[PDB]
Amino acid sequence: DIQMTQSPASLSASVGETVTITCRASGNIHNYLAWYQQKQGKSPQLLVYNAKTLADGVPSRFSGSGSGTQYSLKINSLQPEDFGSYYCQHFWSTPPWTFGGGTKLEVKRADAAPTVSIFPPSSEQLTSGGASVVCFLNNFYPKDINVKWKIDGSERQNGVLNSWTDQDSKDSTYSMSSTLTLTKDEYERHNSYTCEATHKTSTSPIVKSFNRNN
Amino acid sequence: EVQLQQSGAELVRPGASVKLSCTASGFNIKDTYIHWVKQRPEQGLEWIGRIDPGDGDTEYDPSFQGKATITADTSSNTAYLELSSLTSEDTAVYYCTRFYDYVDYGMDYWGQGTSVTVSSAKTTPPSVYPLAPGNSMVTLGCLVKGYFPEPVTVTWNSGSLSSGVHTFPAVLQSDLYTLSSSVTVPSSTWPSETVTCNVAHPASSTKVDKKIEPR
Amino acid sequence: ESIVRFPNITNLCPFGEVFNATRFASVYAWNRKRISNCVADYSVLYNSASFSTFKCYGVSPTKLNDLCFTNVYADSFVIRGDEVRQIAPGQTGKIADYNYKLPDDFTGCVIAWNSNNLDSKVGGNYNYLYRLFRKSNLKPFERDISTEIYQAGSTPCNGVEGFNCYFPLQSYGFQPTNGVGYQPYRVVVLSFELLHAPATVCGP
Ligand SMILES: *[C@@H]1O[C@H](CO)[C@@H](O[C@@H]2O[C@H](CO)[C@@H](O)[C@H](O)[C@H]2NC(C)=O)[C@H](O)[C@H]1NC(C)=O
Ligand SMILES: *[C@@H]1O[C@H](CO)[C@@H](O)[C@H](O)[C@H]1NC(C)=O
Repeated sequence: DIQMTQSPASLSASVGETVTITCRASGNIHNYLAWYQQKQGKSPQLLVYNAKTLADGVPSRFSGSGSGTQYSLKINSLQPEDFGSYYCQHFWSTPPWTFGGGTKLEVKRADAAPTVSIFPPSSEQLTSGGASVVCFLNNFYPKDINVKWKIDGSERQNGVLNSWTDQDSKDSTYSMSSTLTLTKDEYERHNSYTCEATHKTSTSPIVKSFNRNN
Repeated sequence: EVQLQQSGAELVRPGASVKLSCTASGFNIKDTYIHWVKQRPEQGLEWIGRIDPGDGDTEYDPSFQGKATITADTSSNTAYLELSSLTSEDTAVYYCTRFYDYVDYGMDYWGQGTSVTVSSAKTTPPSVYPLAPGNSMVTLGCLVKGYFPEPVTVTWNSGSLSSGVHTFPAVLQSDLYTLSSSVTVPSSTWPSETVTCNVAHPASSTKVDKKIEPR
Repeated sequence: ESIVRFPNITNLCPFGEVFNATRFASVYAWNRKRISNCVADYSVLYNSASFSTFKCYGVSPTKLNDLCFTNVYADSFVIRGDEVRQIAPGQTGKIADYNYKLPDDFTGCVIAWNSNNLDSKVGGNYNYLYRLFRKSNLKPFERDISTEIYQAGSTPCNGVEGFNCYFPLQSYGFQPTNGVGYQPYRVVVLSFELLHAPATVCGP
């Protein structure tokens, strides 16, 4: 049996740039190697076979090389349709025909600070006995970001859930929501609710708050 | 053209079994080998096994022996994957593909995938709450809380507001899903004009319109 | 040492599974078997006398029983007798062009025998097919199993056979009274692979 690993796990690159991704087999697979591209929500498509031969209908900006245990897929002059995930698979000897873990290729763009918005619980939710406080961190880049909640000035970690979008198809930014879920009674025991976003674009957090007393 | 048409999404309880299908057109499955591949959410591809429909012979990855049973019906040009004793680790997209092991260049044709979700949760409609603020464009939102199964869809003004919309992926909270959607509009647009989020949860036959009103 | 309880399992290659198989493939959907981890005694084949064709390319029979290879592949199918000549490097014809194509630098053996007793029927054997129409020639060792309707005119076929719209496979329809060149022949192509890898197929 042969185990397959890929590097890097994820990579960001600009349109027009050239990138190289790597596949490593645990033993010599003698060029019996295929590469696939997978776009979000679609099935994989074959790109390269026998390590270096392009499949029908694949642009020549893709090139495969390598030998033995180490193989490379190079993409020259990246185009928007190239962003997605890439997988390798070996066909050496006998099944299993194992796949690598994948490499996700994302778009690199200029850094951008988040636009932060905070929202108190709706009266409708409070009438039902609950209270969710929501913070949107929209249209930032790169994807790494930290959010801190403070209630009456004290940090709150429990009850917080975060969700990131995939990269936006228009401006290549990310967005994230952070939700603090409380009971109505707990919400009504405190006054000021704050979300603080820290992002590589500044050492100072972006802070948004409201006071339940108005 | 070659097509591999897979059966639809399945939602099943732990311990149950499910049988997925792949119907080929453009070639006869008896003339090749049909393979199945698993892809767990946000995870990689895993080869399950294959069948030779011409004589019934199968091969499996050892980790799927017993869990997976591949069969074929050449008369209807259909291959099947039966998964038994289901657990949450079996939640995944399953793909069928064609590959004649020692001849073909790679797995050239794939089905569209079939989503299998294994869960003991019950179908539950969402609660839908407005997100209104307590210089600049204005950001509004909708909180869609406590539903099962996925998915929900969110639009704004029935699609009239398409730019500046972000819908966040659902997350599990208390073993139900929650998501939110945001829309950013000019301050001259809201609240002068109505802004409504339109939420659909087809699994519960739920359609909710929620107008975002100023606080 | 002589261990019987757990013996050495690496024995003569199972050529019988290939040559003496009851079912043989159609040439358009030709069968491949990988032969590995065995001793290739080719003299069971060499001096068999039951073959009509035994042609070797880049290798010599009687020398096959020596030396090692990484793997051997055995392709098998049925064609008519007058088409066996097309199973050779550099040939042309419906079989070489649209069904089974050997590379120019082929190293291996092409073996055939008349199978009229097994593969013909009074009412015609309709199980063996070949591809009659294709938009281009096959590359070496390419295998086309498409059943798409071939557009032979200016009118589209939309998946239905009709005028100028042909199902691409045709039956041989072998009958036992056919002349020898129209009789069915079973064919086995042994291709020898040599990589910079451990040899698994060696002679005695
Ligand atoms: C089992 O028997 C096989 C065949 O005799 C052995 O493999 C051969 O080993 C000799 C050296 O002893 C080589 O010269 C041959 O080329 C080998 N042939 C093949 C096809 O591998 C094998 O070593 C034996 N195994 C054991 C454990 O004794
Ligand atoms: C095929 O079978 C015949 C007898 O029916 C036998 O003589 C011959 O050796 C067999 N061929 C192989 C390759 O085993």
